[PDB]
Amino acid sequence: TYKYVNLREPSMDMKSVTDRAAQTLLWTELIRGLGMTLSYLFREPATINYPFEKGPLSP
Amino acid sequence: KQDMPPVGGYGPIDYKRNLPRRGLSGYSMFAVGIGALLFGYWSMMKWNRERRRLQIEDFEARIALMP
Repeated sequence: TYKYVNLREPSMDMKSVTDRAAQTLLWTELIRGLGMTLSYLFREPATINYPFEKGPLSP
Repeated sequence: KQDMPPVGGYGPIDYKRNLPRRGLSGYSMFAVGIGALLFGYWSMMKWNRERRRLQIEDFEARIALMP
């Protein structure tokens, strides 16, 4: 069937521009999003120590 | 006879796409910016004027001697 993605007209009123004005000017974007999704560093590194450890196979 | 298809136990996982964790929007921002900015200016005039008081004190010792 259908789906129309990335197809949405803007708000264009008094208050909702302040959500798009604080975004560009003071960067509430790009740090709450992209500075937190990188860190996300505390997870365990899933590395195989190849001369000692070995991975799975199949019969 | 030992084939796969299980009787039950299913989800699924979503095809959904959403994480609107906002986030102090809509005039709540620009409010913590301005007040903390003038707070830094409020920290002035109690230090520069205070150092200005010591600045005349520093020049005082120069003028009192030197005859």
